[PDB]
Amino acid sequence: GEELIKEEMPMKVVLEGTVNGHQFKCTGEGEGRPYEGVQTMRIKVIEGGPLPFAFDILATSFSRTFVKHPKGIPDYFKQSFPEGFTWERVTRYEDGGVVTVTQDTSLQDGVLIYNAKVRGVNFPSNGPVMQKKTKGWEPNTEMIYPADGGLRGYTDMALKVDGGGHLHCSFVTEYRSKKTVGNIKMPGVYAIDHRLERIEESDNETYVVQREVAVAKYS
Repeated sequence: GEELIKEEMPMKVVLEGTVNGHQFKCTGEGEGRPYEGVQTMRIKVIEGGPLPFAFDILATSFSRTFVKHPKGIPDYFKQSFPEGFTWERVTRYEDGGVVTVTQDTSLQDGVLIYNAKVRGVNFPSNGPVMQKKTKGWEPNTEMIYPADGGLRGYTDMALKVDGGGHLHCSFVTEYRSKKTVGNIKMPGVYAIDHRLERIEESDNETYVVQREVAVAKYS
């Protein structure tokens, strides 16, 4: 399982969706160090750009294989290969926005392949998201709970608002292996510290490069 995940792995992503009825399509390519928990992705908006909403609400939909796990915490994600895993997420913003995402992760000729679909509704026209007035995500901790042969993650996350302040959002993720869980050693409860940073931007966020560092730990 893990032996297919090398110290360096490339990844490719296609993401499609609608937010408040606006349709768009993105592609991404990048690479990271799965055991060190660091990854970078270069993302192009290919259809529907420039987006009429903050790219930040898509940022967390573009990579669970690249989490540093200490010796004592089994890695559900890396053990899933070669078949990979799916994740499904619901995010709720404090000002009314709701996002649903479904994601497929597979491994094809040693490349991690991501396919994502995003549906966003009820973002307020005067809020920082539809006004494109956001400045990225604050570092956060996700709580991971084993649940029916898979994992459930919970995060309270804060989106920085340009001019100051935070927009608070919660979400719940269900991570499920495509490999039988009979051949997977399961962790108990644990936490992941995430830092998601935008390192390059161009042409009203039609080109975005973002770096994530994610480290699993005991709670």
